[PDB]
Amino acid sequence: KHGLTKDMTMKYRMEGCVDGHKFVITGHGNGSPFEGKQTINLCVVEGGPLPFSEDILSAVFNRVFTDYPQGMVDFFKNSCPAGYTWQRSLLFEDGAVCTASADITVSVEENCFYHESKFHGVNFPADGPVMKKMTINWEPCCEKIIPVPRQGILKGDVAMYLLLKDGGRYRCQFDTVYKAKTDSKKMPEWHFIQHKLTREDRSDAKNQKWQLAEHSVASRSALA
Amino acid sequence: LSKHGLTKDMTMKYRMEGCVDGHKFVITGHGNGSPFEGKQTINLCVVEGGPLPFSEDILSAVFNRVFTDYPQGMVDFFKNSCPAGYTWQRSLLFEDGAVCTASADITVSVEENCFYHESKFHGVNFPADGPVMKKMTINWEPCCEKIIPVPRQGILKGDVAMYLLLKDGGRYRCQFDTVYKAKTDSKKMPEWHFIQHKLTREDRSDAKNQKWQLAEHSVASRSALA
Amino acid sequence: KHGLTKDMTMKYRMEGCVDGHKFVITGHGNGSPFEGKQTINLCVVEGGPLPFSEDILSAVFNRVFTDYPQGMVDFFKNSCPAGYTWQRSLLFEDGAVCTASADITVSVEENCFYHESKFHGVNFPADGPVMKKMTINWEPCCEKIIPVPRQGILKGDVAMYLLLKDGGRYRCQFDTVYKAKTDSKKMPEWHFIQHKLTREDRSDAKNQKWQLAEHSVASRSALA
Amino acid sequence: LSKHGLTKDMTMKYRMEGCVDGHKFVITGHGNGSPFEGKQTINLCVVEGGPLPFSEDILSAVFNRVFTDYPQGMVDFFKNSCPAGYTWQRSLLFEDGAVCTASADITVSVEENCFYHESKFHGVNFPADGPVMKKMTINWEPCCEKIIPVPRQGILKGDVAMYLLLKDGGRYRCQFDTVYKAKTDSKKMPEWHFIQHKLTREDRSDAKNQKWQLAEHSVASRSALA
Repeated sequence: KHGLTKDMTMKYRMEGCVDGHKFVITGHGNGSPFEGKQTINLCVVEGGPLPFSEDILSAVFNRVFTDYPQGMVDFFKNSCPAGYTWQRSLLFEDGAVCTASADITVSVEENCFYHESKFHGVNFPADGPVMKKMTINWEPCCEKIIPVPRQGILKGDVAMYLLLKDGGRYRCQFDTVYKAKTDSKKMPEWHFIQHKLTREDRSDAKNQKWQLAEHSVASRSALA
Repeated sequence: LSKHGLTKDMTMKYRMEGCVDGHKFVITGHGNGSPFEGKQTINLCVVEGGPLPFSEDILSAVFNRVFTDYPQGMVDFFKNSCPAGYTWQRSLLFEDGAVCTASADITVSVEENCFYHESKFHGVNFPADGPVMKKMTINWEPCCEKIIPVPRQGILKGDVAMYLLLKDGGRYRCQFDTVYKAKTDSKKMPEWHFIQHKLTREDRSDAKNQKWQLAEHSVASRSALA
Repeated sequence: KHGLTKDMTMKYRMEGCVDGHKFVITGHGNGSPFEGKQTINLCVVEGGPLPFSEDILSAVFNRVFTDYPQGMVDFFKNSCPAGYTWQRSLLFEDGAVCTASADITVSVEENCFYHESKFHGVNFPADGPVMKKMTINWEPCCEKIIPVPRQGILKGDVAMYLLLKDGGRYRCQFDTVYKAKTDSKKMPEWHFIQHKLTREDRSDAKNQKWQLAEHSVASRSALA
Repeated sequence: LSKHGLTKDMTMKYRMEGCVDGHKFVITGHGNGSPFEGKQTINLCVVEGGPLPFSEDILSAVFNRVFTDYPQGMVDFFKNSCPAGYTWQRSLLFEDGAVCTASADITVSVEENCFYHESKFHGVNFPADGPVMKKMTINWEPCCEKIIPVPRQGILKGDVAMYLLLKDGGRYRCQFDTVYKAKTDSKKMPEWHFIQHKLTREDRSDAKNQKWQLAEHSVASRSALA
């Protein structure tokens, strides 16, 4: 129901700019919304190769792909098929700052998600891990999701870590606001979503490209 | 297995010396709990400087990760450090610019089956019109703290964005960053993990003293994703 | 010299997005680079009226307009006529985050500045002063300017305040990186720039528009 | 005009109690300066807990805005509070996540022509490999602090992004946020303004004690733009 089926496809377009370097990424995906599982295949269409680590972009590419237990309000599935939008700041530990946003829609006819995104990054230091391309993946995490009932929005809060080639970690604070396109009659209570997001490089002579895989699962506090 | 010097049911004694915006105070107390269950109850009294002009909830998380239920198969850094115990240091950055520093030293007296917990707390710049100075805070919301090993140094770091829930139904955010150190060298270090916590306060003050009870339940876990 | 004259003109284009609301601003200006004085006339061409305070945008519209004392290296005038670029994060006290960047060029032939800018803002609270349009002006300030000699860039650091209708103030941290297009042989030592920037609303039935005026003056520490 | 209880040339005495990552210490000292010139020299000795395992520069700005040259025509909040004096509270957020809180109480003994300065300092989470624990800091760079009145409450707030300059020619940032309170009610409040500061340290330690001299020159100003 909700324009959703067990197995679905996705189409992506991101327009971005990081320290003045413009780029465009397009892509396609498949996954299973009720399992909170997705696979995403991206290609740098303009501005490639990227002079910064592509890992900074990965979490911009849809909380409809979350496994919500029975009994928990699913704000994101409830927003479908019209969809939902989000806005996020990324505050990195070395003073780099990004802003990101996206618009998610379901084409029922087509059993497809259309995802349009924007990304703006400033002040990545020249010899930092993003510009030296020393990143490998984000570490799995636990995001806290908070309702703001008076406004019909959710906020998310997670302290993320990007794992580095030498074994270190590079921290980034994510702060997100999530809004349905049509204000739903039901709001969840606060909860967690755990996430694991991985990148596999698929780049060839012609184009820079890669595959992301995500698994996300919502839960309540484990303490009675 | 006995080597930690711990038992199923134990007691604790507390002393805290603090200062929040120039107001000096001393808190003492006693507790009981079950360290392998990650459960404790703590009874505190303001023995100098009472009544406090700021919300006592800013203090609550100062009062012992030996009281965490660690699943088998995870390395328990804290109980591994017993009975000598461990120390920690924490920054608290509140959303309205207030800042606190806190530190503590935990030791086990095996003969008394009792923890000795000594702490220090300094806070600055709580706005006169905010929830701490207006005593509008009711409880910390239950949370999920990330714990990260620093194998180079044999310490752990913890990171958690905490929220105090307010009388009016609002929420007030505070970022905790903590460094956890054993008093002697862990042969073993954990992988990164989570600790979920739930910490509650019930006021027990009367005409003689400002007093309150805390209760904590804390449980460690790994990522739920394969 | 440097493609500069005492009296010059400017042309502006900004493409922006703040909490998903797209907009385009164009404009024209006149001022005097050596006096650090400029007047800027802006019009919201797409996306108007703006649903957020326009004051958040004002400091995106050129450090060529700084009065540098004799004896102090002028990184910005030295970059002319090719120009300079900059990237900035704006961290507001209520969790709102913006990223901004711009590209400045001098048309010598035309005695004109071409200024192209981008602005992305997320997470302005609905009942905050930006969305309630409770702002009047930025308070004059003192920015610290620091050289990074190994890289040929400058960083700037200023804690800004937006004055509110009720008499309050709303703080925003500015962190900027400034880069010449052609790496200059000379770098300044650290210094201050003081700035005063004002807005006058010029809006009519057809379009939202306003005028900015800036005066900026560089100095060294006043302590021997 | 005499009402402040100050004179052209005055002395000071200091005591600081502190703790940085569990290392306790006490510093005492003496000073001389000229409060209307905004100039002072301060001589400090580590009397308990020495030698310090962290850079003493993290402490320097703990040691009195009565020592500011205010131009005529500006309201001098600090000298207006004399001779009773004033108090302050400050957060120090360093760029590598270390956090300090500091507070002090300044009083004038008019009979001794001497300031009594009592302070407290708590710091946490300096990385073992950073410049503070490696003693790589040489001096704070001269700065420009914004001072803002809060007329509702009769306090001032100050805001300054400070940088410690390192042996290697690098720089290490620290955000200072301070609240300044007079001990009794200012009939008068300043408009917002700037204070430019220059604070220097020269080590004077020997085989017996860790000791150093600070010197400060601080001058208030208004915006330079019409």
